[PDB]
Amino acid sequence: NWEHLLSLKRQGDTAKRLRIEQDDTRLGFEVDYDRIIFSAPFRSLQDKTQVIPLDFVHTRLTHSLEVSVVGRSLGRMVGKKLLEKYPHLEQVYGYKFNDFGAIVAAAALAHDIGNPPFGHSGEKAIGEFFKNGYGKRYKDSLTAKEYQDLIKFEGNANGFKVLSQSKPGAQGGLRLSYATLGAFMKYPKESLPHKPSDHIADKKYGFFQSERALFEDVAQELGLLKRSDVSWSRHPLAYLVEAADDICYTIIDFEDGINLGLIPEEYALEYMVKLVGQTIDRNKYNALQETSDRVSYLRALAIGTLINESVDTFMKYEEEILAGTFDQSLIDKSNYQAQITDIINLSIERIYNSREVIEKEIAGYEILSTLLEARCRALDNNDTHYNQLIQQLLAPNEKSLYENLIQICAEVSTMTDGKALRNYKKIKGL
Amino acid sequence: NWEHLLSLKRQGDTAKRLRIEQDDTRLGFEVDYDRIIFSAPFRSLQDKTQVIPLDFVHTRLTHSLEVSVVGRSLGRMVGKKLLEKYPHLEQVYGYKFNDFGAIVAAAALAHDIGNPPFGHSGEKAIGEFFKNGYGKRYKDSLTAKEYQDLIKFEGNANGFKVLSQSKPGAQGGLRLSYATLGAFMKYPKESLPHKPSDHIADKKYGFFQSERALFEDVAQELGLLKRSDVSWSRHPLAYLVEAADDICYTIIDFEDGINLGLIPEEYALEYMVKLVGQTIDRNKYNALQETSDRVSYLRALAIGTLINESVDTFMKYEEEILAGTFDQSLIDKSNYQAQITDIINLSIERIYNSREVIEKEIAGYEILSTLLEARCRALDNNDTHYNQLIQQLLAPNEKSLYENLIQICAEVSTMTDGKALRNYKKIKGL
Amino acid sequence: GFFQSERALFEDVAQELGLLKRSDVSWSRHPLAYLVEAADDICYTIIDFEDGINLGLIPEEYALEYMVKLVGQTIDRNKYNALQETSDRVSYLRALAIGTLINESVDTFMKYEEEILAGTFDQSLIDKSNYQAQITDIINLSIERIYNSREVIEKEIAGYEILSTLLEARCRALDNNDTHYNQLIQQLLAPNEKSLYENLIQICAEVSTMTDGKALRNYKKIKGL
Ligand SMILES: Nc1ncnc2c1ncn2[C@H]1C[C@H](O)[C@@H](COP(=O)(O)OP(=O)(O)OP(=O)(O)O)O1
Ligand SMILES: Nc1ncnc2c1ncn2[C@H]1C[C@H](O)[C@@H](COP(=O)(O)OP(=O)(O)OP(=O)(O)O)O1
Ligand SMILES: Nc1ncnc2c1ncn2[C@H]1C[C@H](O)[C@@H](COP(=O)(O)OP(=O)(O)OP(=O)(O)O)O1
Ligand SMILES: Nc1ncnc2c1ncn2[C@H]1C[C@H](O)[C@@H](COP(=O)(O)OP(=O)(O)OP(=O)(O)O)O1
Ligand SMILES: Nc1ncnc2c1ncn2[C@H]1C[C@H](O)[C@@H](COP(=O)(O)OP(=O)(O)OP(=O)(O)O)O1
Ligand SMILES: [Mg+2]
Ligand SMILES: [Mg+2]
Ligand SMILES: [Mg+2]
Repeated sequence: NWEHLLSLKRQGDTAKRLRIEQDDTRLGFEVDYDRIIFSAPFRSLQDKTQVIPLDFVHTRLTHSLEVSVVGRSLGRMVGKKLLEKYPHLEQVYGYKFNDFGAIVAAAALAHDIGNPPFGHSGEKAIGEFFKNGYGKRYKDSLTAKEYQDLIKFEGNANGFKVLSQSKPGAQGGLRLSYATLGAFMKYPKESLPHKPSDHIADKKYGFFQSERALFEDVAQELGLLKRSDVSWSRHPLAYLVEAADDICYTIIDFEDGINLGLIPEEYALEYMVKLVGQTIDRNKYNALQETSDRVSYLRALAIGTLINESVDTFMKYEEEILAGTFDQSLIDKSNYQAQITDIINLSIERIYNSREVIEKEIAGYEILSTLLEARCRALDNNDTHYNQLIQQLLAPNEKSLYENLIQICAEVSTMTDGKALRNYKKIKGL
Repeated sequence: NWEHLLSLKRQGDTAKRLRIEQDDTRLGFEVDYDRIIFSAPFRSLQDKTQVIPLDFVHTRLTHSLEVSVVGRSLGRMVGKKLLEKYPHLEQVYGYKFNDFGAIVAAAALAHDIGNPPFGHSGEKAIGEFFKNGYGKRYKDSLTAKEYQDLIKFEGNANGFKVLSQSKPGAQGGLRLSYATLGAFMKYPKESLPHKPSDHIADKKYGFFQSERALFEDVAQELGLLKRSDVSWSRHPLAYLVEAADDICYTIIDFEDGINLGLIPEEYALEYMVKLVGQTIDRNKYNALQETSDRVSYLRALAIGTLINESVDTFMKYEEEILAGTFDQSLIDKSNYQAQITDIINLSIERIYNSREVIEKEIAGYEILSTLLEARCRALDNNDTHYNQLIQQLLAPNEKSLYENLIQICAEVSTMTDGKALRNYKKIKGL
Repeated sequence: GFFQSERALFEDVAQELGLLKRSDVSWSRHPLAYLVEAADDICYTIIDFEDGINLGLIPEEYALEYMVKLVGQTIDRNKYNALQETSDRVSYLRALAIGTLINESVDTFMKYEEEILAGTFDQSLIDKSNYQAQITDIINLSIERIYNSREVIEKEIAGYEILSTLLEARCRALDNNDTHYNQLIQQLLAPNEKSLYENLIQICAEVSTMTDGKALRNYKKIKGL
């Protein structure tokens, strides 16, 4: 039922928080966007890696801004078509098509807020620290599920924890709406069992053990269908966010590789022909001189056509998605797949395998390793003077072993690229 | 008349572009936001100075994002109250309160897009280059007005030029709506005469001589009242943007100075008492432990109360503002002024006069000086091999002397802090 | 080819060798100078091409397309295809082009022996060879993408500035050898009685003697950096 997925209540509330008893000046979903914009974890995203660590190449903030726009455009179309399909939503409860767009934009904006620095290599380094490092010492003292988290550290779970972190005086963290939290969650399941099927929603997990109760409350309120260990079904707005995010990195990474000197414009024109086919003006395209304008022009046309195709695909499978039987994404069920696959393969071949990227990944790999081992050694025995010095420097701000480790991981994931590099250099006296 | 200020036509159009003949999925003012988000000058803002050149301190992008939100909140309230006052706007033309919010947000987002690097010192360096530098050689070859621009380089005129820059194949630049352009312009006058009165709209100028025709067309379409040399009256949405922008830097700069170690929390609590008076919960305030949460909490309350007071002040003087007789801003006509003045004075005393800020300003001062003299020497005589080398390096991409100089200034203003520093170091072999 | 301070030495060399007088003094080229010029020409044209090919500024498609007639009747396709890395193939092509150009240059020199010895030959040996369009295309591509790279321009500008300051400092030191700073510069730059023209030419020769790294270090440590 759509009347239950669009929940407006927040943590610690006791009233009903009806839609028809609210001012349209500042909607509850818009307050979530305002809170995320002014947050400190969001502001720290300006110094984090998209593809090339450490210019005119995108970072983690612009990426989010772009996704926040595309997903808003997708969700607004989707909400308009649902209201067209379902008339009782706009007659009894009082919903409008802007609500879906606001929800998807709010979910899209903070969808990459808990990722560790140095991009893809940071999570692998954190996971390998507890497997082939000193962290293996803690294997015997933890249960199977907790050890699974630690050895398979995820950005989605860290983002959810950042969004819903309780502190003395601030209960619930940012205190976002339950609809936004439901749309933000992509893998509504625990860390075990590991990949029990080929479904799209069970490849990874979405929350730690310390946040099981909060997500259980969110799921119970939203009405997500139980599947099994606890596991639920995906929110359709999560599908929209995923599709928007997918279109963005695929196109933006392609064009970024094209301008930086690693891919020729011949591939740009050849691989993007059917996407920009019945939307282009050849006179305007030929009138341009610089390659950047042409690439932007193509990028602009591909994004529009992919947005329209994704909306059509979502409206095709509405009953299956709402029933929880849909086992794939929206991009993979689109007509244009060979070109997308070719673009992804070319980016993997020539962008992700460049020498500078590998060097920076190795450096981040080493830096995170030493930082984690230093934090663990400081935590272990808080007796020596050096350990006290490390505690005063790294973490100057009573809990069990599993919470202590997860807080260390979260603190490491909070630092930016430049801050981590400076800390690594000045802990070594360099 | 409000039916004429909310113009939807764009440069090069020939139809009417009526409001009642458009899809509500993607409004014309929302397309402006989408275009500005994906633009390259907007993406270059992530590397530009707010207060402290070259962390958790704001840059030029976050500042814009914050203003884009506050001004959107102000404009949406203002549009709701106008429609309440004027019923024929929503009955014949078909306008909604979201239109004003979208227009103000689009204007707010690109309001600081053409500012030179290194913040306040860059414009002063550019102006002094043509007065006490080599640029004085060009004084005799230019008219009074053109020389005035150059010696009084402005960020608003550069931003307007960036927004409305015509290129082969792309006529009109981003091609924004005329309402957004009108709301973006803060000083609708030429560079001469210099400060003819004490009005708020004639302290500086807003456009160069090369963009006089475009702004004349925009003004003629919008319906701005003629005042005089050409000069017009301010758009009320420009007042809203100005108030939003004012509240943001005053509060965000204050809190940034508070966390960086230059201002004690005693001033934070003492100077912010009446702003957060009848909106605070003492139990929640005392429950917090870290100073950052308390400062954010106060910042959150001050922004809300200032937003409400600014909306009330704008609605108080609607006839005077629309008639063009209003000679002040909206913040200066508010009850809370002594606290704002004290905060500004403290920031001037201890934030803007720090040793690091002065050192960075001097460095930027020197770097821009050498870059401008090198560009001028390269432009002058394009005969020697070194000059050709400089032309190939700095500007690798037929016009008169005044356009050549303004393009050089725009190109210098395009570079970021890090890019300019690297270019200065590697032109010197360092 | 020579300064005014070495006119007598070259006059003696020319008188002994027997070079034909043409005019101000001027003589005719030695044929061995033609051979040296041709050898030097073939080397930079081929070595610069291959160096641009390995550094990441030129695709192997141009390497194979522009070098087809040079390596035509000297190549073994089985051996060429058996190679895997691009460096071996480029070396292999470079090896074949150098040999064929050497043979063609020798043939061209032996064609015009009387004209060269009589001093009426007005061109080089490479420009009088059958393979010229490919050479011109290679040179144009190298000019377009190797000599116009950003790093090359930046380094040229840096060298441009460094030599300028070094020359002005040396001239200021030479001019008035009275002040303490001038004596310091003389002791540093040139620690080892002549007219104005010889003094300047010796300064130029001393500047031309320094290497890239030595000049950069001297420029940095004269500025206190
Ligand atoms: N429908 C869309 N919704 C959201 N973002 C979009 C959409 N289409 C494109 N984008 C992205 C990529 C575009 O370069 C940019 C601005 O869109 P827009 O100006 O409407 O497209 P465009 O450059 O193709 O214009 P036009 O309508 O003249 O073809 O935002
Ligand atoms: N192997 C790789 N090496 C480097 N960068 C990569 C690699 N794979 C992907 N990326 C980059 C491309 C994108 O710009 C960026 C963001 O993608 P990301 O969100 O991490 O992927 P995803 O969609 O598989 O993640 P998830 O399912 O965890 O949400 O990651
Ligand atoms: N009315 C407003 N419109 C836009 N931005 C606002 C507004 N009020 C505050 N802001 C800014 C500063 C706030 O810290 C942030 C989020 O606002 P919001 O969460 O509504 O305020 P708050 O923290 O005071 O909450 P509360 O309603 O519980 O008092 O955005
Ligand atoms: N003297 C100063 N030195 C350093 N920073 C300053 C100074 N004055 C103001 N700032 C900073 C504070 C703000 O964070 C930042 C942005 O203000 P800015 O937009 O330049 O001012 P303004 O409102 O006077 O400009 P304008 O009228 O040209 O639009 O400038
Ligand atoms: N005739 C030559 N005289 C001098 N140097 C030469 C000559 N031919 C080629 N070179 C250069 C480029 C060659 O890679 C390198 C070694 O020559 P060489 O081994 O005889 O040629 P090659 O690799 O073509 O062998 P092969 O005789 O098997 O074809 O010296
Ligand atoms: Mg993403
Ligand atoms: Mg501003
Ligand atoms: Mg040589």
